[PDB]
Amino acid sequence: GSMAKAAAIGIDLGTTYSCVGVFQHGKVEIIANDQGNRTTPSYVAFTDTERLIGDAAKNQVALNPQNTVFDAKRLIGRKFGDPVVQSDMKHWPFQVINDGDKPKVQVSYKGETKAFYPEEISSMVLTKMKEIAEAYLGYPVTNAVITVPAYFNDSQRQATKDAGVIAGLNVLRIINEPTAAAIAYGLDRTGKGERNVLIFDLGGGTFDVSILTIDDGIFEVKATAGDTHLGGEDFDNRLVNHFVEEFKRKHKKDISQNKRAVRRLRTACERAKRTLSSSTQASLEIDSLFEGIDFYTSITRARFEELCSDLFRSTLEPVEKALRDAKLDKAQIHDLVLVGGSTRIPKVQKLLQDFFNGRDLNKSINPDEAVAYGAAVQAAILIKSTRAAA
Ligand SMILES: Nc1ncnc2c1nc(Br)n2[C@@H]1O[C@H](CO)[C@@H](O)[C@H]1O
Ligand SMILES: [Mg+2]
Repeated sequence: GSMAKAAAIGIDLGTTYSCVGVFQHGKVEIIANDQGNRTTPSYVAFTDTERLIGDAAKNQVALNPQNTVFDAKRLIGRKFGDPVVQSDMKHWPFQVINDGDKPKVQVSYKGETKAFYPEEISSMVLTKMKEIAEAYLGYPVTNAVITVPAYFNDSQRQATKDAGVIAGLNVLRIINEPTAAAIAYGLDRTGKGERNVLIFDLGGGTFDVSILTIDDGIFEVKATAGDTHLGGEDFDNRLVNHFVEEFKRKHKKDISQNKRAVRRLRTACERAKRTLSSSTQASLEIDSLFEGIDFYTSITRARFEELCSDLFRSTLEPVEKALRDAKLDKAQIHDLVLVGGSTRIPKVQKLLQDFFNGRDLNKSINPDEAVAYGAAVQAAILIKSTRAAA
């Protein structure tokens, strides 16, 4: 009579990393890609012979900086003249050009100079997320829910839909990232009455705080606040500056002018930073870092916490601003939800918990996966077509 329907997917299309999930058998499965990664870099690289997307693109970025595109989400639905775009362009090694006051990324690809709209680069990331899901399900996927930041305007939301259509996806709905994180915890399924939820999202490059009110499963965004210049990369920069100084003291050598040595140092720092989230100390072991000198050292969690102390404390300023804008007191918040890999930092958790007088934080769903988790829950609800009984 009626053939079984393919599962719909939930995609968190992130600035730095993207994540895909599917709700099946009453639960969400976050789908690992072919390299065993549960998140995929939102990177696209172009060469004379190939277009590489995800881990393959991010792994060759060092020697191909001009033709490896990342951060397309910072350009999507914006005008070339927009002050945000103009400032961001100084930090990017790839070219951003002006086509009718719309930004386009220009690269060398398959023997030619090619320019792409931000939605086209995002469609390439969505194509990879769709293939990751089809590799797991074993059949073609058509339907998806895609998430966006709560502050995205109409043009930014329509360009995200356009990226989905280019990728061959039927976009069921564009939903806000803080709403998707709330849905992941079933915070819209608690019945009658108003609930105030604070979502604390600390990413690779930006920090966002959102206050939502939920009444009978209906979501209302009450306040948004954040810091565009606060993220995981700033903590990596503090460790980099620390070890450059340490090398200078120990071997009387300044490494800061050899890009490879700085890159190898930064790569090792980011991994030590992750180790320090579950360990009280971490080893740093780099062979022939500079002038054939082996750099074998360590860092305690206490020293790392001291190095980033001002940055961690500054996450509380947008929390207080969001609470003032929502016209609420901290005691009136019912649920605290953590989003982003940088929220695994014990000191970040301790500061926020202390601010809310020892309250529990919802962190049981991996914070780098919560948004895709909620998007997958919503995607399964949106494709239901039940006919009422008599
Ligand atoms: N366990 C973790 N402890 C500390 N930081 C982490 C962890 N896992 C992830 Br993922 N990160 C950081 O989150 C950001 C995501 O773009 C990057 O800066 C990652 O370094
Ligand atoms: Mg995110």
